Amino acid sequence: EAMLAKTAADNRKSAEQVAAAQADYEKEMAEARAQASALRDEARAAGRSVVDEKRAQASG
Amino acid sequence: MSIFIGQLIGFAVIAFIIVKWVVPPVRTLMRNQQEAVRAALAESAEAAKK
Repeated sequence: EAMLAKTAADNRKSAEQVAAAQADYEKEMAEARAQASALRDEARAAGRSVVDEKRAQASG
Repeated sequence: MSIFIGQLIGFAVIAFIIVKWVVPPVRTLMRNQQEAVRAALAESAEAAKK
């Protein structure tokens, strides 16, 4: 009986894992994508600020 | 002595009826149980491998 229960639990756990593997996959896929997007956003903001201060100093 | 031969013939008839009608179904039930438990063990192995 314990073996039957263990077999059922193992099938359930395998079904859980074939989904949790992809879940964690996509989770840190999204984490990396968001980090990259934030890096690009801060780079664009830094460039805009740099060009603005260049404008100001050049005008002065 | 004659009753001995009579009851030997009776026991032969009993053995024939048994082996011919009771043995097949009970043997089939035994094989069904053995196959079921073997399948359960195979499923356990497959689930562990999975």
